[PDB]
Amino acid sequence: PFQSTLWLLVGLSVHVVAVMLYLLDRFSPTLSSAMWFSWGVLLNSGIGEGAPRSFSARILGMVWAGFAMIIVASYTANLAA
Amino acid sequence: AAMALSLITFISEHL
Repeated sequence: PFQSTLWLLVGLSVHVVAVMLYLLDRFSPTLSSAMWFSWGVLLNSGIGEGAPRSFSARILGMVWAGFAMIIVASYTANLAA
Repeated sequence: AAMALSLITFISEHL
């Protein structure tokens, strides 16, 4: 259902936000920790113990989960279609 | 829409 153009952006869209989350939480009253946090959500694997202590990452993490859920649900419909 | 969500709230946390 999804062409290779989509998979070109999937591998970078998840990665680009990883450094951003490390940027927001650190400079408020690392890279490896955030990398396992975002990718694990997409694959639904409980990897790593890193947690969004800062409130900014939590609200961004909240909407981020919804981005993964639509991908899985929609793709299942296409295959069944 | 969520990209700038943290940027707006980032300033508000300082004060």
